[PDB]
Amino acid sequence: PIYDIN
Amino acid sequence: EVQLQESGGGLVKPGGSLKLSCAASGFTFSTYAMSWVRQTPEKRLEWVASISTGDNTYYTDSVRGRFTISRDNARNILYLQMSSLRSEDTAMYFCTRGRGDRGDLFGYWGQGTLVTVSSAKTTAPSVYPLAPGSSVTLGCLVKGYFPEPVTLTWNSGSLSSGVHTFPAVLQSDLYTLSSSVTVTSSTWPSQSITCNVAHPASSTKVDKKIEPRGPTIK
Amino acid sequence: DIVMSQSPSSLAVSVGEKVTMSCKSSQSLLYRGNQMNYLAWYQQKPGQSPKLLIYWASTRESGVPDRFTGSGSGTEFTLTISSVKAEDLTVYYCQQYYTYPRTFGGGTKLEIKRADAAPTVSIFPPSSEQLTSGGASVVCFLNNFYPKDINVKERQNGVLNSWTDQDSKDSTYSMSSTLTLTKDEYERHNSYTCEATHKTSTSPIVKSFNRGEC
Repeated sequence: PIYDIN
Repeated sequence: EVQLQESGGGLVKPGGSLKLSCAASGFTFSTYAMSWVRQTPEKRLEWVASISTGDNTYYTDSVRGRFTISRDNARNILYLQMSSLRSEDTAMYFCTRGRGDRGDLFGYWGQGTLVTVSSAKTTAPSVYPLAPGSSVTLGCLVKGYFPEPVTLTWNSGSLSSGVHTFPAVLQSDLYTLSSSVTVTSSTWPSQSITCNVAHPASSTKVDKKIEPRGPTIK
Repeated sequence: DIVMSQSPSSLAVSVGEKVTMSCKSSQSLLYRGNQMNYLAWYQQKPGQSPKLLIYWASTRESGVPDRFTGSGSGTEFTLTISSVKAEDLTVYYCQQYYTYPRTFGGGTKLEIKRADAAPTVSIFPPSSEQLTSGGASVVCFLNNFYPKDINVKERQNGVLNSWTDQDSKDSTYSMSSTLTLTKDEYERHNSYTCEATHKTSTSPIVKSFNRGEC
């Protein structure tokens, strides 16, 4: 659960 | 082979006292006139004091009596004792050596030591790492610290270009600095990247490894 | 306290063109006894200490690019840049040593002209360690662009900012943007954006995120 890292 | 090094700067509260020192190397220290020039945060320059080869001392009007310029020809050091300081003294202070051997003409300068004079306490910084294509960019942020001088590096100062350290911005008596750095996507995670920050006043060196954000909640 | 004065404080030259500074004096610095002018020039690349450029109002210091020349005399001196490079980005000062209370001019800054560029934006949510200690701050990084005039941004109330000194290498600027906040208030919203409005961009350029915790 990071909402898009990359 | 003509080096000059400021020392002993930092911070004192209004009315206190300081003694800047400037160590020299690479010339017969005695046979040259020397000076001190400060640069206000306005970025305007101001001559402070000069001293000839015959120990004659010369000062500007704003700092008479308070500041004292002195030389030690035995150890090749040039001091600037600064007692009873107004807020006008808040400036970056350089030691100079005479360009020739006749006068005080500012030919060779040191790097400059910072002297901020205010009441606020010496507070250590807070180094926060920043983490998120084809070429990634990591960041580092330094919040809450007060004197001015801090030195942010990357991987113990091994990083090339792409770095863009931004100047500190004081607000409510706490400087706040940030910095960027860009590499390739194939260059990061695999290779470690650490944001190092030095804050000489609180006498702290802080290293912060830049790791990607974690898939953890509750 | 002899007063020095320099003409156009700000400038805007391009590579290869001519540049001329002017340093006016409030008292003759030319001693008849030696027929010598007591005035010098200095260059201070931003972030460094100044270096002695011209002295005796004409002599170039040993190791100075020969594209610099200093003429004028008495109470009106000048510094000449024939073919300006990109490494010559700074401000220039003129000193007098005819008399004590040694004085410097107000200084003449100079911008350089390159082709307009687009700002690379990169946005970073607050660190895991910042929220735990209380407070949180968003950051977006504007990097490498010729027009230092660009507005970047939905309620921007407690923001900070910072600018680089124009790159001596590639004649470009950069910008930070510290959207500071607290811990709770960061969680109670979700509209986090950084848009740019440039000299090349009324059709804008953005870089945003939806909060990592959603």
